[PDB]
Amino acid sequence: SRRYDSRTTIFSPEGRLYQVEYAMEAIGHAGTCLGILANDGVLLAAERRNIHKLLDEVFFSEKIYKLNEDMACSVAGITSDANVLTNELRLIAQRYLLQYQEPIPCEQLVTALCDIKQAYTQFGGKRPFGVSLLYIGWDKHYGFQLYQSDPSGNYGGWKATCIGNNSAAAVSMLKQDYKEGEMTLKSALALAVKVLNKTMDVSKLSAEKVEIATLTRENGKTVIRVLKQKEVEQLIKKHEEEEAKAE
Amino acid sequence: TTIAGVVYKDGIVLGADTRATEGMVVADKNCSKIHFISPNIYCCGAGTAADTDMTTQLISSNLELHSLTTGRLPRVVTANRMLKQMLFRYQGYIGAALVLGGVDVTGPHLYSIYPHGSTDKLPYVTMGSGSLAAMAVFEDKFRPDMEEEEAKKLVSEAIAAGIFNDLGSGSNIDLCVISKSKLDFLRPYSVPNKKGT
Amino acid sequence: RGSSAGFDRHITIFSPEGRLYQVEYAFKAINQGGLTSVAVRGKDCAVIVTQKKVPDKLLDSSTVTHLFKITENIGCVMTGMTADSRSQVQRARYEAANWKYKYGYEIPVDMLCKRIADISQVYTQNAEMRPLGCCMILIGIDEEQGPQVYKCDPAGYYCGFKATAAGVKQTESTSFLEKKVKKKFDWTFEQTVETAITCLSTVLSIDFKPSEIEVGVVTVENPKFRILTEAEIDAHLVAL
Amino acid sequence: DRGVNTFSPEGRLFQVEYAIEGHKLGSTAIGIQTSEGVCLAVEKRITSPLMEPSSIEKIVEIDAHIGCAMSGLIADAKTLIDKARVETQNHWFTYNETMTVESVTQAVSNLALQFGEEDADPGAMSRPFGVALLFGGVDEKGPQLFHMDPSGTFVQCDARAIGSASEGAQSSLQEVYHKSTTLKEAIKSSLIILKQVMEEKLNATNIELATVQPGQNFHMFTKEELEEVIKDI
Amino acid sequence: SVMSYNGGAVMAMKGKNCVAIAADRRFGIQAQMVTTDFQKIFPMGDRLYIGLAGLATDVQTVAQRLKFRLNLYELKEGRQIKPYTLMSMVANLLYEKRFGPYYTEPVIAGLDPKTFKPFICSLDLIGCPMVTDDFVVSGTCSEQMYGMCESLWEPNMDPEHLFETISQAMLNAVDRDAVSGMGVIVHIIEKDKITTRTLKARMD
Amino acid sequence: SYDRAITVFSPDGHLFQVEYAQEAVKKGSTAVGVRGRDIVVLGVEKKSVAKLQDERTVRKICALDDNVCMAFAGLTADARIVINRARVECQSHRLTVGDPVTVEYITRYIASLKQRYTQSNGRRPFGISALIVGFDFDGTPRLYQTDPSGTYHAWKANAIGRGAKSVREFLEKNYTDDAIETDDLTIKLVIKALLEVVQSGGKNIELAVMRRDQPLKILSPEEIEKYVAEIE
Amino acid sequence: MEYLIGIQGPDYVLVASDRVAASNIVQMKDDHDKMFKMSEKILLLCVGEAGDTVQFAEYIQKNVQLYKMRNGYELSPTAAANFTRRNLADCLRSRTPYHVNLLLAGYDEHEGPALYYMDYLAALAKAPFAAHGYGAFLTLSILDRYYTPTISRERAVELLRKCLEELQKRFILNLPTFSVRVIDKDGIHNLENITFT
Amino acid sequence: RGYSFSLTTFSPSGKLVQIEYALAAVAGGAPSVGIKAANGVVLATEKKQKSILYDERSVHKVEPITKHIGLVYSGMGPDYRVLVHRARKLAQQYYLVYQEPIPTAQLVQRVASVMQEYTQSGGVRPFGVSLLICGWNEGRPYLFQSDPSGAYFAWKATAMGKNYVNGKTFLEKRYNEDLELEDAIHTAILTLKESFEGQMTEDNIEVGICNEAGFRRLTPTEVRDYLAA
Repeated sequence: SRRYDSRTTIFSPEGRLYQVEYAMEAIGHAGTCLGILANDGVLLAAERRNIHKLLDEVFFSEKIYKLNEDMACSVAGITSDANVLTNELRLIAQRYLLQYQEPIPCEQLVTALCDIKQAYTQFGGKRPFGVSLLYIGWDKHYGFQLYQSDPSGNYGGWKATCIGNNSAAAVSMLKQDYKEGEMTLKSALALAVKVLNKTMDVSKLSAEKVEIATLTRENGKTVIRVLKQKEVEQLIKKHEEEEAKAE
Repeated sequence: TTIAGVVYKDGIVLGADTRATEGMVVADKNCSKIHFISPNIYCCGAGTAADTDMTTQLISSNLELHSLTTGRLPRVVTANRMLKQMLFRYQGYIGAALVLGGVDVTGPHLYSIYPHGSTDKLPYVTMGSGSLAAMAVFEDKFRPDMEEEEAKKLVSEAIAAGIFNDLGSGSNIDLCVISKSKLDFLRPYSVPNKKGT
Repeated sequence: RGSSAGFDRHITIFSPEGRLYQVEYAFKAINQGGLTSVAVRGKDCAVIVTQKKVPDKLLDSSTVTHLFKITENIGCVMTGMTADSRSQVQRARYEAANWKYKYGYEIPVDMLCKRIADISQVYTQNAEMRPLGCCMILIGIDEEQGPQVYKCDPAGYYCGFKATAAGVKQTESTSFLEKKVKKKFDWTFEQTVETAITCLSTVLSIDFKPSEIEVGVVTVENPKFRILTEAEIDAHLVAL
Repeated sequence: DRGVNTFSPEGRLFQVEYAIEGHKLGSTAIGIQTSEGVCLAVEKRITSPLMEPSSIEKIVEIDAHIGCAMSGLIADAKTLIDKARVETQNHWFTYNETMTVESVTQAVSNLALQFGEEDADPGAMSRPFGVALLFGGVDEKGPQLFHMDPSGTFVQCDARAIGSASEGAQSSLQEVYHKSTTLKEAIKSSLIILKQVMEEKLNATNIELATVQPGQNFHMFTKEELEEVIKDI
Repeated sequence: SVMSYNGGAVMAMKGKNCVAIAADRRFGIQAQMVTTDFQKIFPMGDRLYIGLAGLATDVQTVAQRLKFRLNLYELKEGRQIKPYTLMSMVANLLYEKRFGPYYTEPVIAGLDPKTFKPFICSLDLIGCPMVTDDFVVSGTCSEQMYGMCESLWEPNMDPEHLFETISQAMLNAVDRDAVSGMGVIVHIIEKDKITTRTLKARMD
Repeated sequence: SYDRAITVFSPDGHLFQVEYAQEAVKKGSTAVGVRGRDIVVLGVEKKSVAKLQDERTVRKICALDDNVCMAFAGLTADARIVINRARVECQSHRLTVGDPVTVEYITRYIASLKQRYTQSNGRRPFGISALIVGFDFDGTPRLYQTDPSGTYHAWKANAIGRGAKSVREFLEKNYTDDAIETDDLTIKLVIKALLEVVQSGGKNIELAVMRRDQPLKILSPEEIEKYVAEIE
Repeated sequence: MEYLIGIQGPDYVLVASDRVAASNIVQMKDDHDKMFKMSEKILLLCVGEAGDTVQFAEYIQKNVQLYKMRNGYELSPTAAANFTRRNLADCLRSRTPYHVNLLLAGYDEHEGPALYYMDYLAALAKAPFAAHGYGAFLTLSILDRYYTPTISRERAVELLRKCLEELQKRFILNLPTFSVRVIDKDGIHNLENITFT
Repeated sequence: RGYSFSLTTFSPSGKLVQIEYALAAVAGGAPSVGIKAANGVVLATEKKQKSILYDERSVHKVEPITKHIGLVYSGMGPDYRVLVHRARKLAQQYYLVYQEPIPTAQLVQRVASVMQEYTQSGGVRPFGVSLLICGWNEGRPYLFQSDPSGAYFAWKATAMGKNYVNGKTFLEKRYNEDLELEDAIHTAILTLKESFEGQMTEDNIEVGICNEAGFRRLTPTEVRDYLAA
């Protein structure tokens, strides 16, 4: 019936799309996620949102979701939609491999997903997914990459981005400490830790409020490895030391 | 293959041999032909072994669902009805022949099921390629209201007669005894043949 | 008390309290007919009694019945909207026949009740249709347990009872039956018809004539669902 | 609020009543029927001198003996033009003869009003069209000129004008026309009225003109002949 | 016959905490050889291989669909598959086409991921799984390798003696088949090693 | 299935959904294109480059075929869908008729799609405007322009987006057969036509040229940088 | 029958084919093209039933061109061979299966030359030389005798000439002319034709 | 034939108030409690009948799904029944394909996918129920929880229904990681006892356990002994 319809897919008197404008503000309040590209690999570093003592850490991660032998992602927004999107990405990668007998490139994966995100804004009467993604990967043609999608369905390659909460100030401080071409993985980790330390309202990090993954090429093979609590603690100690020494 | 079941005083006894062939050559020497359907219902199979496996697995899944949904023991009549309805729906193209048997709240039952979907309830029955050899022994020695040990003796002798007179059977004898309380499975029950030293 | 926001009182969507107002209105629709039923189960018998108030004397009252037969050993009594109840009785008959056709034996009372209840739960969720405004009560003999008495409702809730009562006077007609399950197993013998008639009369003050009720019966001695004659009803009434 | 199909207290079909108002915002066209053929003429209404004028096609050819001139939503008119072409070719294929202007106007008018939003078709229209048409041609009875509306009502005319200045264009066409014209005086007067009512200056690149006559095919005027005619006037 | 149109021969044997699988290399059409490096054994897991024989197009298709499904499974669950689970999945895949089936007979050989207990099995064209404890064969010289394995097999063998036996069986089996040969490759799946070898055979 | 009339008429015969789509396309970054003697050129403005992107992934100038290219304004997510459908159409035409498409053929295809999304049930209109250029087998350059309504024209030179209201007045007065004689003349014309709308100063512009040879060549930042100095 | 051949060298993939287009006892054409270029470095050769060849080959070519136009780089020979096998196998059990025998030659910026064989059942191989047709039986043993893994292009054309001469002497069909071209680093290069006037 | 438009939409602040309202519905059910011990899990509910007329034996709140999984709920019973039926079907399909019993995590993922589908389709409302799943596979006990939106977690001790805040506030203190299953039952019962407003009885509550041998709900004769202490 027409009385109960909410008209999710129409234009506004100024050319806007209100449901997408509201899903973006939904994504505005999620947990902070950040990525950084370097000479020898990429890295993700999210923030743990559920810190209750009575929880269980059975999973190898909370917001990583290895998608393929060469890629991985991270989400912000609604977990329920995130699960659907992750299943779809895995299916797309396997269909590509079945047709060509080679792994898929990262831009083709991101494109095939953003088409699905866009088809939810033009017809159907449904509502759109309230999820933003970051991707990392490695392929034959361009090597280490790092992308980002949004609810509307448009993406873009970056070198150091950030979504979630306080991502504005995160990117603002990222612009002044990133130097193109000279960054190694260790300086990347240092900058990531020192950005996460500020853009989180808490007094100081805890090595369990964070979650860190990297990506490298070793012996003609891609390795995607989530860092461990002790490693993270050591990194935090290193950050604590040098910062303290300066002043 | 030779399968044979009997109805004694307080339950059922089924049996089979353990040789699978492919043409004229022995493929397996321990092929198992007595399948689980429910904690009180079992089944034997002859014919296209892939069809037997598929059909019995599907029926076992359906019966587990039905029992979970009602909350009580399932029934041999329900299993028989499901099987025959499927087999008739497929017009004989699924080539399985079955010796379903169990014990429910009503007592011991024993059915025969054929590839086209026709059924028949009986007190004893045989199937396979040595079915005539086992049926001769059954006709010659079956007595109503028998006891457990003699039922086991009779069914093992029928299976042995099928094994020694049929080129497509041999190598071992399984037995499965179902009563109102127990559920006894005897996989290496008899070993009439031993390889030369 | 419970605020509203949007289309809450027009379709089956959650209120700011999670209340589903459009389902609280079918309960009020139940009280529109103006009748009352009472079912009591005994040690070897289940009994149904139903008010029979015809408006005036031009109707052929041999057709105004609230008692129905589902299978040979299952009987039912409706309360609420008449055409709704007819559609529900047709659905129950079809379910009961399909069960026998599929599985080879006769459907139990609780299985039939659960089927009707999940059929109604769907009307509680989709927005294009409305819930049926009627209640249902079932009786029968289970070969394993014995007598059974079950009741559904427009929300999809299908508990089981020792002695029920549905209709306009539900609260007090159950407050009466509350006092009598204290001892003697609520007179667990074939004369629970006395208890049913007494409970129906206590809060209505009618002292019914030999033809303003209907009664139905199943027994362990004869399992089929029988509808007692006027003379039989009169004898019980006369004894009272 | 309402649906697309909804009568009014006068039984008027709101959406059709609006699609009709969508025509008083187009550029004027004019057709005229003679005993020697028909002529069509339409203003081009150039916007800025950077737009190519040879890219405004408002007078198309349906077949070797029928032409059409439109006004309204030029984006909408194209499906109608395509379907008319296809129908004429089907008629040739099946009966080995040419269709008739009456039959083409009638078949095109049957697409109007075929809209709705429930149990209509797999892919169906959601609103009425917003184009008025003008057919011309010759057949086994002679030159004919028809007119079509978004409501689906088609008439037969001898001098019709559609557009945003028609209430003023017909007030002159009714005085100019007579049953004893020749196509040449027809062309002259059809140009004089255009010049009368337009906002710009009637020169040889902001107008269009075509003619069908019993002898020849559908033929469009050239920037040579057109210029000569304008200068001659 | 259709399953005798490209030839082929696969074989698996079980030892004491070790498995072994072997195949031939010839790829040809009815009576003419084309290449001699055809792959018929696929690494489904860390210590879990599958060998396919029959029509070569269906060998390739079934291998590719199986890799599809196994990748999806190991991404969704979070661990590696077991030999028993893989056999059921392959049987389901083959039975989905009960009418109009693939012409291929697979063979599985692996090690239990936590007890390191061997496993061998073979399936028929329609998906009938038979698990054994000594050896399985499949191909055009099935009877020849039956005759070889029954005589040469022993229980509780070392990897060395297992390799010797499976190689000595495959050689003499394919030396009497017209549409098999051109060399043999042998994989030895131990607990912490996977040794591969190529034997010298006849090329006629 | 969703079957509702999203875009419908209004009093005074307006289509509010199409008018809103155009109000949206009036907010993109400016694009400019001209038609040369033996060359065709386009040019798009970059609002901000953000010092951290990879420009290889945010290009607003694609290539539909060997001889056709386009550039848009509006919504990138809709532009991508339109572009891929146009690519599939070019391949189908090549397959069936054994000849590369004309520019007007692909312009008609795109405009037909855009119009179909204004009269179907359960859809909103596209929110982009395109400029299509290229060469044909004759050797004649073309330049067209579509609208969210499905109407298209052919132009000497045009500008879409914001600031086009002044870019058009500038280009109208300055376009003449003299600034057309050579490629390094027309390119400076386009550059100074874009610069007075770019209020940032310098080059925040992408510029692609397409000649009868070495198709869809894209000028490097350094090369485009040289021309700016020459103008001053 | 039509003729096809391919020879892979250190950095070249020399191929060849014939030019006859017979219909019946007559010859309809004399210079027919059995090579379909699909990319700047990929060639596709076809034989078999009329209609099937061209219908099948043009479909592959349009899909390869579309891939390039979408993604900004070209397919590799391996990807093209696998795409071809897939599309050919998916039609095998459908309502209309093709009857084409193929040969894919290529060259890539990492792995070098590549030569793929594919019969009409969609089984894909990789070889240092191959051939389709009835003349394959006669020319497969000259290549066996004289091929070398490090052969140069000067000698490769020599060997191909020897094969074609053997065909001229010993075949019962009349095949007078053959196309010859090479795919090296610099794309495809048409070469001199070989005629036996 | 059915509506095709969504009934859950975004608000000017990015909220989904239909899901928030389904959660407000869940916050008004009956208390539930789960506690994972070193060798098993425990589910304990409040099965309080309205009056003495109701036959208690007929309806249960603690149900099995397979031979090793069982669950309880809080919220709406008619919705709980639909979820139970679809979970049983999901487990049977998995066993049909793999000839293996499904793991608890895969079960929870599929159930939460269904619950999520009911937040974005046309013409439906979300479920008004949260679940508490139990299981044991590969020598380890599991305990998950599913929300009306489709988001699932993993806990060591949780609490639903009315007075869940104080429930988990009390649950945090006592919980030990070395706790045996028999001594965990006391804490589960005690937690329920804090907010009961009445007198405990063998028919006021339901209790299910899961260890190495499978899932089963305790019988009133055993609940009696456990309540004696």
